Amino acid sequence: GICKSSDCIKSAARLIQNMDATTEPCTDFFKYACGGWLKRNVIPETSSRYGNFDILRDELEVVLKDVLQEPKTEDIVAVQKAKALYRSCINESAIDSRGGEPLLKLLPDIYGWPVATENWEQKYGASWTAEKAIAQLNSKYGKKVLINLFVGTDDKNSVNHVIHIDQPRLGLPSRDYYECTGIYKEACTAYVDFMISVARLIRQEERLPIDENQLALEMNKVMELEKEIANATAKPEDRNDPMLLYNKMTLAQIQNNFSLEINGKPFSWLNFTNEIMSTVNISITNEEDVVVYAPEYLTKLKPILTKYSARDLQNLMSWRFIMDLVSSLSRTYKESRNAFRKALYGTTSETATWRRCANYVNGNMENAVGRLYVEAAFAGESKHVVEDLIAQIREVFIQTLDDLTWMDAETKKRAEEKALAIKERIGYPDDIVSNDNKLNNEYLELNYKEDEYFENIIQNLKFSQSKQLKKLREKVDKDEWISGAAVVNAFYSSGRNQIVFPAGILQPPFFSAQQSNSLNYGGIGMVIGHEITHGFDDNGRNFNKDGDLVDWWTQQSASNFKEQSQCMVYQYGNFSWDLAGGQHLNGINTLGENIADNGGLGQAYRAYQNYIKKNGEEKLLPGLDLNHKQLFFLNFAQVWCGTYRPEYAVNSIKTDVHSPGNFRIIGTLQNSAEFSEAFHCRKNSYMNPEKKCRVW
Ligand SMILES: CC(C)C[C@H](NP(=O)(O)O[C@@H]1O[C@@H](C)[C@H](O)[C@@H](O)[C@H]1O)C(=O)N[C@@H](Cc1c[nH]c2ccccc12)C(=O)O
Ligand SMILES: *[C@@H]1O[C@H](CO)[C@@H](O)[C@H](O)[C@H]1NC(C)=O
Ligand SMILES: *[C@@H]1O[C@H](CO)[C@@H](O)[C@H](O)[C@H]1NC(C)=O
Ligand SMILES: *[C@@H]1O[C@H](CO)[C@@H](O)[C@H](O)[C@H]1NC(C)=O
Ligand SMILES: [Zn+2]
Repeated sequence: GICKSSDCIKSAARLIQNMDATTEPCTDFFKYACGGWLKRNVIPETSSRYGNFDILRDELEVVLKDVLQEPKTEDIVAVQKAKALYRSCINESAIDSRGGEPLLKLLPDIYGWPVATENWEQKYGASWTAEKAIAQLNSKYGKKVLINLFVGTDDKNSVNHVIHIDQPRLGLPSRDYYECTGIYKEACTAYVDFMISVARLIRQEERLPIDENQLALEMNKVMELEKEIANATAKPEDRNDPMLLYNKMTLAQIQNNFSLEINGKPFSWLNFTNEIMSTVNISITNEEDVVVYAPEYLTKLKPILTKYSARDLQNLMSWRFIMDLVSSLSRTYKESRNAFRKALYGTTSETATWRRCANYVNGNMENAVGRLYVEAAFAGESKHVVEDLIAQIREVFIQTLDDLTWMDAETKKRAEEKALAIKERIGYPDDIVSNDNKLNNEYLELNYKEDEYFENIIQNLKFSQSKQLKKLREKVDKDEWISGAAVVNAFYSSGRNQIVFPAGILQPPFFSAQQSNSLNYGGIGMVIGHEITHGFDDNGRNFNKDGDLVDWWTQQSASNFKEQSQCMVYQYGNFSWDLAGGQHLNGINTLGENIADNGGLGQAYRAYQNYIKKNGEEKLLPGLDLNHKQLFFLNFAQVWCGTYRPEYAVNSIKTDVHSPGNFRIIGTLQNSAEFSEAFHCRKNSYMNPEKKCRVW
């Protein structure tokens, strides 16, 4: 009664080669599940992290390279553009011959970069204004510095867009890096050195004198500036309640409550907003509704900015944009980023050009690239099987509502309502393959020159920003997908209340219409449950069936949610990560993801049990002395096999809201009675603690 098919032997060999049977499953399931893989692999010099997900990404890029590198006579314009963009990106000779020339041409359009400019105050300082300079970078290039103003979906009215004001991203991975000592010292040093290196290259190219001390003096001041801005930003832990972050105010209330004086101005929120919106010829009055996500940051900002000159501010502002462009310039410019990237990612080399390029055009033309990808690698008949798995897991979610003792009937009803309303998106939107007109029109305004990569990326920046700003008065498009098809990942959108499973993730180990169901439910089944459960985590639970930020929880049920969640906050907060130097994970920042993991795996298991009851046991896999309940958990764990570079581990423990793969495995299985039952784990064995967390 052993399956001897090609498909069964492929998956069995993979499972067998990845696992380490010499490790007791109940002592450490990550080692048991991934030990074979760990011993065989070493993180590539160009990778920050390596494992199942990254391997799948590398493989998807091979497909992209295959479909983009060769022109085909019957290619529609949309496809011709993606290939021309790809070609401009991989032509390093053409790029290298241009030096930093394309950047130099750009500088005057962003008020320059003081350090690499002679007499900046006379040239730009004369007509300079915080409102114009910040707006220029924001509206033409998408670079949000000092004050992040953007057009997005109204948290409280899903169908509309509204202007949002929030704190900006930083040059370093997170606000923590700015302590600049111990584990962060090399990063801060490399960052300032990086600033200095680029300023030096620009000066040498522009034929300007180079005073090393002056370069150091100016760049250290931008670091001093950003340190203050970093310290002023609110921690992620204080931004995890959607209800509290949402503060709708009029531009008048903003001008009144959040005064700012820069370079002796004062700051005009109306002028700043219009300097931005004018790009799309949209006028704003002081009566305009704005959602402020960082009122405290704006408040703390006032005293900070008065201590700095227009020159200091612009040195940081242009730097933040320039650091993102340097890798699109000649080799000399590319090399200046070496120490910085090693400090942040641990990588000693850049990823292959063709891979960075495939990724770049996939990210900028997701529908065009998605179309080629699915035609080359996705079997349309998979969509149906997946549709069915989703129907099954959604059902299991609803059924489980009855067993949950911590919620009252009224709240369970609304939870059921929300669950039923979840809209699924599987594989790719049929339109990208069947509607050539629409696909072409999406890229109509884009015209790529094969020998001008830099001009091409700048055009994409302007186009994407214009497209975004133009949405202010428009309604949110219902049929719009939140992800391209050639992506190895899955998502959940609170505002649209939808789950998306791109074609890129509908492949082994996650799914295959031909692999054993235990594997399917353990992989993609768990993924579907993860996404659905996001609609009910510490963030998602705050949004209703239509994606509106509104409370549908009774005070008691809301209170019980936090109590049940707290168990996971402490559980994960207690895991110490060796790669990150023994630091503990952030149980609060990873809460949502941990809830999704734990809820999702149980939901998938429940669904698998339903499948077995209704269909009977499956033929076992050859070479594995494990039954299907055990294979279910083995596959789930192998989805997460992987490892991290120390430098990137220090980065991800701060920036990744997901727990590292090994802890996603250990944490989830520790809370699973089904797992311990499947592997006969003794009580209190490492993988089977008496105390188990559970929310969904
Ligand atoms: C269950 C898994 C298949 C999908 C699941 N996606 P999900 O958490 O819904 O969503 C992800 O994280 C969110 C915080 C962001 O808002 C999303 O845009 C998305 O990046 C996840 O753990 N994604 C992780 C793991 C992962 C997916 N693709 C990867 C590629 C490389 C490395 C890791 C990954 C991530 O995005 O990191
Ligand atoms: C790269 O660009 C240069 C300059 O335009 C050109 O001579 C060369 O043909 C291009 N190489 C390829 C492979 O297209
Ligand atoms: C913004 O204010 C400046 C004065 O600093 C003015 O020159 C400019 O025209 C104003 N822009 C808009 C869009 O009102
Ligand atoms: C670790 O778990 C204990 C037990 O509940 C908890 O009291 C403590 O706060 C946790 N520590 C962290 C860092 O989460
Ligand atoms: Zn998630």
